[PDB]
Amino acid sequence: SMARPVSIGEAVGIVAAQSIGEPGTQLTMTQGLPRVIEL
Amino acid sequence: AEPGIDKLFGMVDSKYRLTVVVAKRAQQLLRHGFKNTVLEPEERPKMQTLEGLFDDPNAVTWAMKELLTGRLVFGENLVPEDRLQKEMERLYPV
Amino acid sequence: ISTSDPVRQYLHEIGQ
Amino acid sequence: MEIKRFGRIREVIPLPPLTEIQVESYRRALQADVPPEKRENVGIQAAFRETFPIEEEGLVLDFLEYRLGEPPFPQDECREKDLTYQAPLYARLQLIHKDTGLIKEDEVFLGHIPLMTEDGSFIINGADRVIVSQIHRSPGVYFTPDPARPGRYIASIIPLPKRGPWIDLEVEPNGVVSMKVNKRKFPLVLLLRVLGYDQETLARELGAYGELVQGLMDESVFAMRPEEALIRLFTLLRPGDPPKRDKAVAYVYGLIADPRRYDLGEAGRYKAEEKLGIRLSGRTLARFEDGEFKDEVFLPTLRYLFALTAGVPGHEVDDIDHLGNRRIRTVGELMTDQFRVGLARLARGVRERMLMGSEDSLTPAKLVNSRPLEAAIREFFSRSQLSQFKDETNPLSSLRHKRRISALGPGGLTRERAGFDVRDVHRTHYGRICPVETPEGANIGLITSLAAYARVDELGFIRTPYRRVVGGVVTDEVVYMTATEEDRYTIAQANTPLEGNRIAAERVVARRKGEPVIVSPEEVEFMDVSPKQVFSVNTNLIPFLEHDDANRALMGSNMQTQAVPLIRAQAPVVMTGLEERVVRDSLAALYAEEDGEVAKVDGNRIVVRYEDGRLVEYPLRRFYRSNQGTALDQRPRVVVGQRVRKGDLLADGPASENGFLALGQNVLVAIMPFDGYNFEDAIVISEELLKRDFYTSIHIERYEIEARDTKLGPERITRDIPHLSEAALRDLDEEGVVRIGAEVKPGDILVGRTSFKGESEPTPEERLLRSIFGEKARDVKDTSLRVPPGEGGIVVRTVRLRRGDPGVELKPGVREVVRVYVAQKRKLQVGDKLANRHGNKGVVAKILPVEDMPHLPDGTPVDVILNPLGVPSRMNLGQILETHLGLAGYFLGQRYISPIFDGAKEPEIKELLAQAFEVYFGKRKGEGFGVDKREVEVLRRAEKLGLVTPGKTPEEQLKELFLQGKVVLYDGRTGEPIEGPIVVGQMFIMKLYHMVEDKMHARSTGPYSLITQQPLGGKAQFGGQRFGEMEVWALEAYGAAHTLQEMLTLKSDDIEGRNAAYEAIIKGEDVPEPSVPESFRVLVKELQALALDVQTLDEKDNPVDIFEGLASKR
Amino acid sequence: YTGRGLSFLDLIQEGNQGLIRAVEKFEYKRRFKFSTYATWWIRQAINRAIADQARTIRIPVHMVETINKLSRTARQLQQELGREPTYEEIAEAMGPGWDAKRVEETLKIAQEPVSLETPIGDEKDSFYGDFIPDEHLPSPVDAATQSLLSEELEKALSKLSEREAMVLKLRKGLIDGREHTLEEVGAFFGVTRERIRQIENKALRKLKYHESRTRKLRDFLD
Amino acid sequence: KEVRKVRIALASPEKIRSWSYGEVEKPETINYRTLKPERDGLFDERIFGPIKDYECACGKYKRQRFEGKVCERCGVEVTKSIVRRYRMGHIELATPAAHIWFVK
Amino acid sequence: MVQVDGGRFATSDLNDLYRRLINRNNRLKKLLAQGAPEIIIRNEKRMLQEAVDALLDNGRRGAPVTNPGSDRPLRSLTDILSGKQGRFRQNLLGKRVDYSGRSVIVVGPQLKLHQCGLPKRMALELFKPFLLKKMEEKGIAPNVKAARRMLERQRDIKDEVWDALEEVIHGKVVLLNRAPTLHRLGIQAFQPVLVEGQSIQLHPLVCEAFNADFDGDQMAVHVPLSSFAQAEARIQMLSAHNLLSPASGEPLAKPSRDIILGL
Amino acid sequence: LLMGVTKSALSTKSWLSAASFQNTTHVLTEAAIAGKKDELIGLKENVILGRLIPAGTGSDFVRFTQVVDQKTLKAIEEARKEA
DNA sequence: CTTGACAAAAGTGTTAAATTGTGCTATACTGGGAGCCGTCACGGATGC
DNA sequence: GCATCCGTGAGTAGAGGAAGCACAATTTAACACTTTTGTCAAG
Ligand SMILES: [Mg+2]
Ligand SMILES: [Mg+2]
Ligand SMILES: [Zn+2]
Repeated sequence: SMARPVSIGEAVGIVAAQSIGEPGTQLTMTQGLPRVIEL
Repeated sequence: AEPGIDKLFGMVDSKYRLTVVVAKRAQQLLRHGFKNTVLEPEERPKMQTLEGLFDDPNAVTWAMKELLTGRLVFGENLVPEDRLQKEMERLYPV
Repeated sequence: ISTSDPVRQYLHEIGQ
Repeated sequence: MEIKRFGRIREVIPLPPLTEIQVESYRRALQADVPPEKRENVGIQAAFRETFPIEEEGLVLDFLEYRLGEPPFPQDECREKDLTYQAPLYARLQLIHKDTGLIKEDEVFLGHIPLMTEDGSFIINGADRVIVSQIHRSPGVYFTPDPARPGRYIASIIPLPKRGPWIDLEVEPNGVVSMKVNKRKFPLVLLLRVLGYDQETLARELGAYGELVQGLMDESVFAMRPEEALIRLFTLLRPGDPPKRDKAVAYVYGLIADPRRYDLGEAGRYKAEEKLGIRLSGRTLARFEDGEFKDEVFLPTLRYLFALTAGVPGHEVDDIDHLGNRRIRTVGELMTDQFRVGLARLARGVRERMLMGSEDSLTPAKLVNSRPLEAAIREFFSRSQLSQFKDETNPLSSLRHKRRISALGPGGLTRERAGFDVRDVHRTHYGRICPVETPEGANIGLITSLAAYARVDELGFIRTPYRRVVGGVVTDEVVYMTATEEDRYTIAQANTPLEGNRIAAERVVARRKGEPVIVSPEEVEFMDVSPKQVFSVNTNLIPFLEHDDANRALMGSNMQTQAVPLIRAQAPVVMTGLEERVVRDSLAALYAEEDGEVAKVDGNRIVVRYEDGRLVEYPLRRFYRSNQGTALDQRPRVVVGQRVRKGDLLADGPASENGFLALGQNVLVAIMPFDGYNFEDAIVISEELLKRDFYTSIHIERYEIEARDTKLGPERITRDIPHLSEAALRDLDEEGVVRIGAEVKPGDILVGRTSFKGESEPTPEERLLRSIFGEKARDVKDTSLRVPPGEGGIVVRTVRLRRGDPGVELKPGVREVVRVYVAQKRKLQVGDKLANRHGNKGVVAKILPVEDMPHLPDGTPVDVILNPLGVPSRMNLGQILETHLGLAGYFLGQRYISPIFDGAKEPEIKELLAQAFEVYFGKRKGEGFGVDKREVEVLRRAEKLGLVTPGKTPEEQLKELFLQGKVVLYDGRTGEPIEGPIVVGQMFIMKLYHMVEDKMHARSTGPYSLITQQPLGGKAQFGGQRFGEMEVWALEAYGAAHTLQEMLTLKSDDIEGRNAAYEAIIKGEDVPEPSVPESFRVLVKELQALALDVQTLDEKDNPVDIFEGLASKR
Repeated sequence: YTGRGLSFLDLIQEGNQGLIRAVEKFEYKRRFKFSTYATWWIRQAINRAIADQARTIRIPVHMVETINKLSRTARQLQQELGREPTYEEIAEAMGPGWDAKRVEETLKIAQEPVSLETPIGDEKDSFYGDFIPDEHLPSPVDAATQSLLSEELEKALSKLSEREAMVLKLRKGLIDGREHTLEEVGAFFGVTRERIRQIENKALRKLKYHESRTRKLRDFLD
Repeated sequence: KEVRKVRIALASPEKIRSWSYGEVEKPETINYRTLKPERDGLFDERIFGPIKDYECACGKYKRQRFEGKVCERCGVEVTKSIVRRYRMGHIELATPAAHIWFVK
Repeated sequence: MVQVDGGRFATSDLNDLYRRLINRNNRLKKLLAQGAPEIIIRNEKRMLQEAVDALLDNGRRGAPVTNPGSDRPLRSLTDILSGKQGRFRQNLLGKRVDYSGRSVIVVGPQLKLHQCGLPKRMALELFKPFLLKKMEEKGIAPNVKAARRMLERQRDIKDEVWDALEEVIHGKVVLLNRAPTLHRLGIQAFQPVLVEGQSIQLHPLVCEAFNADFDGDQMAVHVPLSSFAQAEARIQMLSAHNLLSPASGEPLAKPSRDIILGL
Repeated sequence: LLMGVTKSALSTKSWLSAASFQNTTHVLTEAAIAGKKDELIGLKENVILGRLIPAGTGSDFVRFTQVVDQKTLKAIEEARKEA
């Protein structure tokens, strides 16, 4: 979000989960969202 | 965006340290009634009121502008907490 | 009789 | 304003009564008008003949006839007094002493049967309600293939819901056919023996297929007598019960042979006979006669199963989603089912009451306790899933709700356990269920709407009309036929050209079992009546439907229900032809019964002198509040002395103009971006709409208060409220209620009420306060009803019901109840939601003055500005064609009727635009005005874009733009023209029920929860906004640790924190550091109630008391 | 006896207690079979258990039998009159000593409490507990104005004399929490009963004069 | 001191009886007429605390002066009413009963 | 067991579960004292065991326990602490908050990237404790209680109350929220601008991050209170400070449908 | 060893986070018997207790930062080092 | 201001009375009533 | 392997929401009656 080295103390785990799960509604749905879920 | 936000972020190693310094400075300003400010009378933030131009009551705005000047020293274990509060009370009665 | 049915279990017990 | 009608298809039959699904079904169930001795064995008459006679096994309680009396109160009285519009039910029963041989007859009061209003709805507890028809799997015998093992089929026998167990016949791999009842599998060989079947009988009938019969020839139990085989079967089904012949025969009889417990149903019996090719004597799996079991359906079911597995040509599997296999339970069947269940409970109570207490001197009145019957009926009409609050925002809203089909409800599917197959459009929905109309989201495909021409038959199967085609000519003979019957014919399309009645096209587009095919005129056997039968009433109101994507046509039809009535509502310029029929069948307007003359016209009533001479006075519903708060009023449309014919309109109903459905306004629409105020579906409107009172609606809000009895004393509804000035009590009359006609704002008192204060000594500071001022504390406190924030208007009605009033059944402890009706006239404002019939919706984001809106060269400003970017992604091109047709009709002063899929085409729209240009620009030439300089510039830019042919005169180029629906549009701010021609026309826009006035809410502090001490939820309760898990995740990702902590503790449930934070803020200080939430304290105590020692520790593992020493025993 | 508030097994166990009592009091000298006499005790036990354990808010037997009798009379009138009877008709049929008020009070008493977890609507996300505010704990506004009143009262009492402020804070119970009496206040300062009510009145009068001059305390009176 | 760790563990019968301020011996909740909680019931003031701050059941002590005191006439401790959210009781089972969590 | 707005009583399902356990426990004590036979005692002990199980976890073993007169299972301790409607997910991981509002959103093109259109009536209620202090500071009201009483009635609010309101919100920011909050930019800090009306004005450039169009969306407004909360919102959560997507690093507040078309 | 997100989250060292996710009966049963102690390391546990989450401004790296101006800092240092 | 009165609010028994808890009823009666498939589908753990 | 059991399935908002009696035992309201408090003079 800033194009600079990550600041110490950022909850990157929550950001990681939100980043992956945000476009989930855009998946086509072994292909699409079910493929992601099993992976 | 907040004025001088790029300069504010570059003065700290972590963006959350900047927020802590600004928030702590704002309460120091609020606790002593803005009498411990490092801003000269021509540098005090102002707001436009119907009566006229008056001092900004938002201490966060004051704290951000004070940090831009560079007259504030921030860091860890600068002074003891109890010694800091008592000395500020003595120099700035409230 | 039925372990999961207490009423049927009681009726079996009194039937002895 | 003449109406030009497009279309070439000649509809041979009109639309059936749109509410006949609700009205005719309930009439058949009640049968209140047919004489008792001519009543057929259907409806609640079938319920009486089924449960009765009740036999003690020598007392017999026989049923002879029933009748329904007049309702105790009229419909208006029930609504005003919160009553149920119902009719008392009396049954004529006779008690037969089989010992003595004496009959005593009397009429017993079985309770109250709720009555259906003429429009097709019910008044339950003073509220209008609609019973939604339910779709489910039709009962009968079905043969589905086994998915686990290919080439195998399973026989399923389904009775009526809650009328017997499902019967599963499956060929096991071992070869023996198994039967599953109540999750218990057992060999069908045993039960087949129980019904008197030998070894040679089975081989003589089922032995002509192959190895299948050999699996049904187990001789170990064939020689076994039916009696012990019945006992052996009885032990298998329920193990543990002592084996007794009398108990065993009763259980088997009750399982498959008892009409009172097992009911295949009229639809189920008909399907079983039609599928298996047999003739059921009754509606049960077996008949129990002469002390022995005789087979009805197991052998024909098993015969079909064996033949289907063998592979004979005449046997096929059944599609359970096929609409011939799915039936509709209307209000009549649902009410009868609940009536039958309640009657069974009454029958059980009678049976157990007639076995004790003065056996000789018993009367049918004493034995019959009618409370279980009334309770079951009351439960169905109040707390059923299919008994829904009537949606009456506008007459179309109520009309749709009655024609809705729901797969949910008691006995149907589940909202979350429903797969894609039950939610999908089957091929048999063509002409019977609308494909596009459905609630998008979690209810998509589960709630559907009946088609316009579709009707439900006696058995519950939806039928659709088709025109008989013989020898290539299309006749006027219309056949209503079900999906299973429809699959046997080649049905053409309604758009096939006809030269009179003979089919002219050599290649006819037809359907064979739902598949599109191309056939010759001589291969056509049936034809569609019209394109309107495929869609519902709501979808049929969308002009140019063929140019709209289905996903957006779904939104357009659904939003037509949400349109509010307007005080100046106008029928759309472009219509489809159902606008008159929707109003006529909604019973919202008033029509003349026969030819006559109007004697008296008034805003309150109309008196018409009919030809026969009788004077009929029709009271007019005026400013009535609907279930959604909208004002439903009827405005007279006749004058004194006017001659009216039969069916002539007398008074418009809500949202109707001269008998035509008017859900919105016809406004001049310009399709162009405007300074970002059109951004992302936002809508720009002119201030001229507000000046002439367009999109202005009247909404009525109801406020209720009750004066209760309390231990300390009775609450008094009075004008004398303690500690209030005269300004607060200015609008209250001497009775304490606000006067009618007073304007009320938030915080204003609607009715003054005082309640006795609970006995409690005051705080010492208050005692000193009263001591200083010398004021004695009173015994009553202000508990009056005030206007909630964001509400108000004009008090138009005050309803005061007092204890003991005739028909007012106030709850115990309530002396009186006062209802205040506050009506406000809402104008269109920023944030209000506008929409059209083509799925284009948006909120008004800007209201511009008349001098800022773009205007035509003649000086006419546009009313609404639409963003063109919303068209390409949604693919709803019908609004563009409506805009083009509206532009042509705006300057020609005419309206149009373009039926869906057969209406105005572009050549017909363009020929109208050519005439509209001759009055648009030809008038300018007559006035002595040439071509504008600004117009010349736009034409120069337009010819660079290829919109006009180069080399033509400016007038000819302007005509070319006009034929495309585009005009030279000027900017009201700069005066310079828009650099390109803009599509400007007249479009019908509706104002939806969703308004920002009823959705804005804010709260600083308010009511808190009981256990968790967290703020409540909802605007009505003045609650806070739910900060759920995802919101907490957002703060965690941002790193806002202190912002999150405040919301978790300071602003939600930190009782010490929130009290100190509010106190600190009002003192001008910063809020203090928060503490442990009360919810965590609740969690700890609830964990301790589970015998779990949850202890909060410190850095040194020592216990830390978070309860402040209030939970530690000394 | 099923469907009257107690489960089937609860009815059996209560009847078992009656059966045990029947055995203790049974006499075989009368030549009557056991089932004839045991049926009384078993039915008595089941009915008493229903009258004592079928309601969350327990109602005595005498009032329960009154409620049951009231329901029976209402049903008989309802089936005879073809409509729900009014309180006057129910009271008249009940007998002497019964009026519409007593019938209404008994019906109000016979109201079972409603569960806090009963859902409303098809959506299983709303219950009664979500719509019932907590009116016991003071609101943040109520706690604030109480603190505002306390700080303004202690400031107003400063203008008083050292003893006069003490007397009012002691006579109005601002110190120990409880209101004291003139004799009790007298023991604190060694002063007689009569003198204190005069200095208490005089101190009260001075506060009235100060408030009338400043009006910084009227708003808290509501 | 600040909370740093949260420990969950089994509660012994001795510990459960240590949490409880009194045994609930009757299923009565409140008096149906006076609406006051019944003695020894699920809402007994003698076990879980007073309904209102600094006031016993019998109405003899009604102020904060007698804080931390138990009235001899009624048995209700004169303290804050918020203790009714934090004070637990216990039921002495005639026979032991297994905890369903550690079974199913 | 609380009396409600009227006169009737409302009680939780735990009281019913507790009552049955006490009724069965007391009856077992009586049965044991009477020397009842083993079958009666065994049945009572089994019923006592089931009563404990229903209280701790209803429906886990056997048929769920239902209130007579209805088929709804009683809510046990396990049901209270578990599920989407349990204590954790409904009251601990998420809560309802004070100083929170909600209204329909409309597009504001004249707003800056860090600004939002907050209605006056919403801001009056949201910033009420701050407003009451400000009115006390000026001559609008004598004290806080008089100020609050003045704001109770709409017709009793003078024109100087609004003037104090803008002084209150000067520099402060509010959090705009649209559900579902799929990513972290579903909540953003904006500087409120008092506007006439009832709808929130949303900047066009933040629509994509919020996934918010103007066909009838609604948003939640939250007011951070202290200096720590204001500093976090103004520095970290400000809309003009979050311009790049944390998922990919590409710009998230960028020109959109009408802006791209015009350029 | 490889496990899914559900199994990995349910087998975490903190019972408070695991109980609030899924298998509340199972997680609490195992934690109570084992006498598990939650050190409150992640974000969910602090949210449940209403504490300051150990991320962002609540992280130990930046939480203890002190701000002071020239005049007070010199006054504190001068009045202390003078001894 | 201490002293002596006086009218009224409050604490203290006393008792007829509503109000509540307990016991008992003797022809003989002796193992329940309700339900019932678009049963929801898919992993995952444990048993055997 | 193969059954069997068990837990899971987006987020805000809205509007709509059938015994009866006798008799002893334990509260409870009414009634006096006596302190016990508030009060009002002697100058
Ligand atoms: Mg929807
Ligand atoms: Mg949207
Ligand atoms: Zn006491």
